Amino acid sequence: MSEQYPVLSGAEPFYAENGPVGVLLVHGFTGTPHSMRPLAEAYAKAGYTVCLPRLKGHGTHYEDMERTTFHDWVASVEEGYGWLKQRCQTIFVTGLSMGGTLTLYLAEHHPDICGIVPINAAVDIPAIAAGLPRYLDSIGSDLKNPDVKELAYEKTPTASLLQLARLMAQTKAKLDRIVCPALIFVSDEDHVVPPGNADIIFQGISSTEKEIVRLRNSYHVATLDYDQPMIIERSLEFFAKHA
Repeated sequence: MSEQYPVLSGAEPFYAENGPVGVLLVHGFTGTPHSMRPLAEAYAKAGYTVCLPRLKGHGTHYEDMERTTFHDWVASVEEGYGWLKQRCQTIFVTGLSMGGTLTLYLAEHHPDICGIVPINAAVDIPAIAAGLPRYLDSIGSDLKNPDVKELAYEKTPTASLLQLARLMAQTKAKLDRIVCPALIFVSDEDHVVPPGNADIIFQGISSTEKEIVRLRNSYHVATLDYDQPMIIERSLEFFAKHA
């Protein structure tokens, strides 16, 4: 039931108690809080209360991850949402890749969320269905800047890919439940999540305030990539406008 490996250095969750407006930040599949930490730190510095959880089975070992289901990942984010709810009158959610999937999922089940900022969020990855081994060699970090050292698992359990697929299917099916304002980031040259996902989301949600922001200087892991500053800056403008 519980993780058998210790939390990796750099993968620790981040909390900051500040003002009555809160931001939940969700990292991606096989990733860790590291991928979201510069965003989380920038938002805390700006006065927002911040919750950046570590998804169960993540930031330890891929053998731990293999033992989890998507319900465990949903639970980590529901717990972080709960933490903010006990402290904040206004709550926004943002996330990278599956973190974006989970941002959408949370907004589909909680109408009180005041806005979402999905970043290369994933609701359909046809490569999963197309593609044996218990663990796949993880693909290198899809980052335009080669100097960044993303903290992510070096192997991906195939059983976990199935979990990701089911989560995405449920999330995609319920997109029309979302009505809160949406700021949707997409890397034109995302080599992991097809960029058309941004439009599945834009068209699928029922929100009246929505836009897509195309990032032209980043690959998949945009939160750590050259476009990081713009992600942070526009996200802060978004939070202020809707708080």
